[PDB]
Amino acid sequence: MSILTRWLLIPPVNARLIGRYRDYRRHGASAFSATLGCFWMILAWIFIPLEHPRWQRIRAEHKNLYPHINASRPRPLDPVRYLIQTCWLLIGASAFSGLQNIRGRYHQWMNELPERVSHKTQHLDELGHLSAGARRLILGIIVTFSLILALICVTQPFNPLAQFIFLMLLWGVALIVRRMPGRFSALMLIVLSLTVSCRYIWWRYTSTLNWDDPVSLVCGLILLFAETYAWIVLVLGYFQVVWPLNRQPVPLPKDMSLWPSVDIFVPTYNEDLNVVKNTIYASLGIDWPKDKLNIWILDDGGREEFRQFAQNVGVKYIARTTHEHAKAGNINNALKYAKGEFVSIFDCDHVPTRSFLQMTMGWFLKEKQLAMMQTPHHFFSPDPFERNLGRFRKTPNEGTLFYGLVQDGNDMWDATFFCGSCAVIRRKPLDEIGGIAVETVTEDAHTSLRLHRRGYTSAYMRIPQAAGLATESLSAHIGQRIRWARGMVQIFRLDNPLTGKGLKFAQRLCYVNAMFHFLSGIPRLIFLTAPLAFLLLHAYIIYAPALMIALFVLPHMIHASLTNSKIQGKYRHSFWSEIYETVLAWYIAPPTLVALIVDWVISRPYIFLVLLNLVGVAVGIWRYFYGPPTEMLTVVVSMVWVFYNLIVLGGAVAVSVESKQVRRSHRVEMTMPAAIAREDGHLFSCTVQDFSDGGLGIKINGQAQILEGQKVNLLLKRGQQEYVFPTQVARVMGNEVGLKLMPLTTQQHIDFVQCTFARADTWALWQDSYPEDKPLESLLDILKLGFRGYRHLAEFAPSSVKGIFRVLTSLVSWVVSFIPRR
Amino acid sequence: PWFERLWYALANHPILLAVLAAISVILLAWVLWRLLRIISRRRLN
Amino acid sequence: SSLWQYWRGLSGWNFYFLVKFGLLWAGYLNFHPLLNLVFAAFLLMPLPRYSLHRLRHWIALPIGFALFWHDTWLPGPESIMSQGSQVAGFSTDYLIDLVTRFINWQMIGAIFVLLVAWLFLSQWIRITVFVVAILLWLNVLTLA
Amino acid sequence: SSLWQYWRGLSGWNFYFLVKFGLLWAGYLNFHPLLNLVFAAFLLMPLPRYSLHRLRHWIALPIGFALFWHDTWLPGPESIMSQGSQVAGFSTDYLIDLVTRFINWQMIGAIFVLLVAWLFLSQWIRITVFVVAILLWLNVLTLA
Amino acid sequence: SSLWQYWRGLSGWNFYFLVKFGLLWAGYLNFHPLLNLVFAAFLLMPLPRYSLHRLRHWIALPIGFALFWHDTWLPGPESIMSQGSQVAGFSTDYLIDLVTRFINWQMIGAIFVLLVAWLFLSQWIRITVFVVAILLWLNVLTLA
Ligand SMILES: Nc1nc2c(ncn2[C@@H]2O[C@@H]3COP(=O)(O)O[C@H]4[C@@H](O)[C@H](n5cnc6c(=O)[nH]c(N)nc65)O[C@@H]4COP(=O)(O)O[C@H]3[C@H]2O)c(=O)[nH]1
Ligand SMILES: Nc1nc2c(ncn2[C@@H]2O[C@@H]3COP(=O)(O)O[C@H]4[C@@H](O)[C@H](n5cnc6c(=O)[nH]c(N)nc65)O[C@@H]4COP(=O)(O)O[C@H]3[C@H]2O)c(=O)[nH]1
Repeated sequence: MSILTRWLLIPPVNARLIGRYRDYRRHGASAFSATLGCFWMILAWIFIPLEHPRWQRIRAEHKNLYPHINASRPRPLDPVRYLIQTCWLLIGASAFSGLQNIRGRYHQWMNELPERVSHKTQHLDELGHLSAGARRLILGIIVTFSLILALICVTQPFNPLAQFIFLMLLWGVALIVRRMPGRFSALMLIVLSLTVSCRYIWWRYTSTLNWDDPVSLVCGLILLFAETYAWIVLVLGYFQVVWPLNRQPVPLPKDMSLWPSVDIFVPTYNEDLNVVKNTIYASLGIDWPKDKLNIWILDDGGREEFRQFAQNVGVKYIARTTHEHAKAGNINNALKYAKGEFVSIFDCDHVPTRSFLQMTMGWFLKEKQLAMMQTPHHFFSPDPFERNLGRFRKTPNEGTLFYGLVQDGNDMWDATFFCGSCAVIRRKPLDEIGGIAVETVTEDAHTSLRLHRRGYTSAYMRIPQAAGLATESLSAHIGQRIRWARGMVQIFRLDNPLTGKGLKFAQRLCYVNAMFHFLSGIPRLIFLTAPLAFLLLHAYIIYAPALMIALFVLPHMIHASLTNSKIQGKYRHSFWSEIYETVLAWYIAPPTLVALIVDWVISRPYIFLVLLNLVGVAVGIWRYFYGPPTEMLTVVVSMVWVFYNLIVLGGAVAVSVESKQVRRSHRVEMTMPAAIAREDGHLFSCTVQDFSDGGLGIKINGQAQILEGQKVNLLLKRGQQEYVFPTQVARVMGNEVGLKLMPLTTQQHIDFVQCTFARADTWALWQDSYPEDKPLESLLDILKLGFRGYRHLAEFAPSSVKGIFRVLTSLVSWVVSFIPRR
Repeated sequence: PWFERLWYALANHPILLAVLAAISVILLAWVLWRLLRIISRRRLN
Repeated sequence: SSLWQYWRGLSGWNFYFLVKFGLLWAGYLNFHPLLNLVFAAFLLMPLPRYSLHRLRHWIALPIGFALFWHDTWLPGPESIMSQGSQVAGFSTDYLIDLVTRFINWQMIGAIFVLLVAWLFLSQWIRITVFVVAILLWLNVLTLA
Repeated sequence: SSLWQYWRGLSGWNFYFLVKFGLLWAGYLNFHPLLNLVFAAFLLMPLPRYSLHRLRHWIALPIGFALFWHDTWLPGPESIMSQGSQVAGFSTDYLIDLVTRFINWQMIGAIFVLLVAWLFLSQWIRITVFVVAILLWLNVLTLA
Repeated sequence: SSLWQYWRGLSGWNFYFLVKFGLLWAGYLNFHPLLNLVFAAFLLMPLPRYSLHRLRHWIALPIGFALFWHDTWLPGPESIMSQGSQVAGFSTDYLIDLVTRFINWQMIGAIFVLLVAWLFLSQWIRITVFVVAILLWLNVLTLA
């Protein structure tokens, strides 16, 4: 090869070229690849002035501007990638300080405008201060006027241009009022989304139902009923979380003589002691007088270890010989012996906090008919949607939305249902209702409903005061969700909340809306396979031009997403609720349907659906050229729909990657102050990154001098007390130091759990660290989630489809290699 | 046909309809705010 | 300089040229491609100091105003200067009627939505490249 | 050894060649491809010293000006020297009016826009290469 | 013993051979493939002695001039020998006018352009290989 170049090139330039070629080949390039790369390099130097300082700077930053182009490894079709990226760079947009300051001032003024308006309306309060009859008549007539204007806004026929302009204006309204703190803006957006969704549903029901074929009519009805169900559920959910009460804890009487006695039940059937230990150690730290508290341990295993543990930590143990009605039966048996005015069921894993029994017990003495006060559930361990997807402390848990906003909203209508554990029930009403519900599997909601039907109210507190171990497998999380679904279904089949006496209609609405999520499998399946009615069969489900569909359906989705992102802000990232639903919407559906009338089990339906949608996308690619130029945008819309379904299914597959887990103790990554002291009199600070049940983690600033066999005394400071416990250096790998906690006696464990786990301040800063809900941030993240799921399935699928998924994933990666990046 | 009469009075009128919709949205949000605040006070106390 | 980082872009004048494009599309314009292109070149000319950049924008404002006036179908300054006294002496009702007939609410709505869309696009996509490409396309079509 | 830096391009005369190519494309110029490629060969042919390079450009400035003048259809300056007395005998106001009438502002606008275009496109397109390519093509056309 | 280090190519005579090629295309020369190929072979001989290299330069320069002259259709030495007395008395202006008429400035422009082209191409592509190959092709064609 060198001889030909030397015959063509002078030894200086020949040496330069040979060096460049060898540099290309050293990085794993082929002969053909490096040859074509050299040809492209020489052409580029011919045309583009790489010696110009602009191009010196551009080459210097070649990594950032061209993340998908590896300079050291040339590849075939590199000029196509370069052209695409450079065209985007010219297209893309790259004294900005003054403009940023002006924009920030504008944002601050918009945010504070409701504040100033509220101050003006409050100091000049003077809204209901007129005469009763005139006030009622005025409210009625004004409501009728508003409803008439809404009706004319909903049903008005519009042509493409008019519809587009209306959409844009109302979206601008939604965007402007979205950045408006308070609780009034939520009502504004709820009303606006209700009007827009009524407009869309009316359009679908009055202009776009195809009556020309007995084949495109039944399918259209199915899709329209799916959308009607979705709209009904959205409206009931809006009613559910319309105005969270933000209930405030009541300070208890200063004297400690009128306070009641609290009985704490910790039920256990098969859990090991290694999880109950921390809960009972933090329970002993509860800031309550020790003569008016009873912490109980109940063991369905008949185990002696819990007996010994309870005896040596100073709490009570009771076990039963006969196990009937599972948790309900065990808790009732415990209540039979609980000589206390209150019963507070704590889970076998949710660690109580010291300021629990006083931050939730004032209302039981203020409101004299209260019967249940539930407390939020916060999971410190990664749930199966966090560990498998690498989404720990980056995406909130499934229950974050519920326990942060939905039950606070339910508190307004008095429908906050017992959530399994972590709640206080006054025993006087509990004796009247017969105890814990034993019929169904969801004892909690049934017991709460039975309490509510007797007139006794219920409460809720927002502060996270209970941390527990999240689900450790996707199968077990599916089992938990399916148990909730089956229990609610059994409740409805046995006791309909809608038909009763003594309940406000709002309570019935909250109860039924809590049971519209467990029938939401059929609509999900219908939506997923809906585009397989025009691409596979030939049926116009929505008898309308493709621009009109994109102009009526689109406002509904955009306004619903915007409103929900505003109301459920730092609780549920967008498009993840869909992923959770479709993960559930194959196994919760069969039980409810029966009631109405990789993995060979977990992820078979995902494989079925991805195969069907891939057949659909292939046939759609067929129809794009064979189809008439009129019926062209319909294929484009249906292909976008199938692509969305494919992203959904890829995410569903991705969630099912059960990763390696050998950490015996789940690590809670929080920053707390600690210190280390050696046998010299000098104290060294340390930066603590995380702790666990039997360990810790500290990064010493400087790493002065320690070894793997030296003894270091660890000093833990809380408030104004310093605590000393023996620690052993476990890992020494530079700035990261490993520690292992030896087994201890009772008091040492109480002090340690109070110093690390049961701190009622860490979860607040944790919630402060939650990333804001951002649609665009979700986009690439969810796309990568789907791609990872597809790749994993391609790895662990049957061979006959392993090849198919392999070639498909290869094509996807090859195409994404060309797509520009910022 | 009166409904068609009003429609034709606003078939090419999406902007006035949008503004009237905004006005009704504000009014309905206001009445809902009143009722919800009253219910909230009647519940909490 | 080495790289001349004085090609900052048209910045605000993107709306100016987009409004001119819209008014030419509607059919109300006697568009002048050469003068529009020279105005774009004057707006995009690189200048070292920021003071001269600000002065260039300030001097371009009245010239841009005059160019936009010249590109419309409205009468020239001679008629305005000759009929200002008559307009002042006219009754208020005639002036109000003329003002009402002058303003088209559809035009105002289109211009406002164009401004909002320009705000969004400038927040996302660089507009100067598109504006100059359209100006070059118009000039090439006209001269050919 | 930075010997390449003796072959830099005709950056600074790329505007010269682009203006002349445009003027030819509008038909206002009497073109000689051989002479133009001779001038391009002069420009791209190095000199041993940067001082010698500056001297080359100082010598080429009269040469470039003369080539631009003679390439245009203007009469020879010897006639101007001979008839300067007759021109001075004519009225000066008429001469001023005539020279104000002669200047075409459309070509001046095109020249200004081309200057801005060159000063921006000297990054993504090298202009000495393209100038010499078009010059070679025109020479080939005038040879065959 | 490193004889291969002295194979630097035809070097300075590449311009001479390309000049002859350009003339032959222009037809102002009667080419002698035998004599010129003999000159090429004479230059081909590698000699390690640099003083002998200077001597071979001093021998080739008259040889090169003689070959270039004799390859011209110009009148032979007999005619100038006979008419030197008459020609020497005439003014050099007539001689230079006749030279310019016989050899036009097109040839000198091509020579300047080809000098620039050869100088720049003798920093990227081995010119001697191609020049020798084309000389061999010319000799082969003239043989048949
Ligand atoms: N032998 C040992 N090394 C320890 C221990 N604690 C910390 N390290 C070291 O510190 C790193 C901790 O990574 P991370 O931030 O938890 O982030 C981790 C974590 O997200 C995940 N990961 C790796 N191994 C495990 C594991 O065994 N269990 C779990 N749950 N995640 C793991 O991958 C990331 C990279 O971890 P590594 O590459 O292993 O790098 C590990 C490892 O080198 C320990 O108890 N034993
Ligand atoms: N926070 C923290 N704790 C530390 C660290 N080093 C040691 N420990 C504590 O000491 C125990 C023993 O870990 P090991 O001897 O490294 O033996 C480890 C190691 O072989 C492996 N392992 C656990 N986590 C990781 C990990 O992230 N990366 C790797 N590479 N191995 C891990 O599993 C064994 C059991 O570890 P664990 O169950 O976590 O239980 C750990 C943990 O409680 C450290 O850097 N950070």
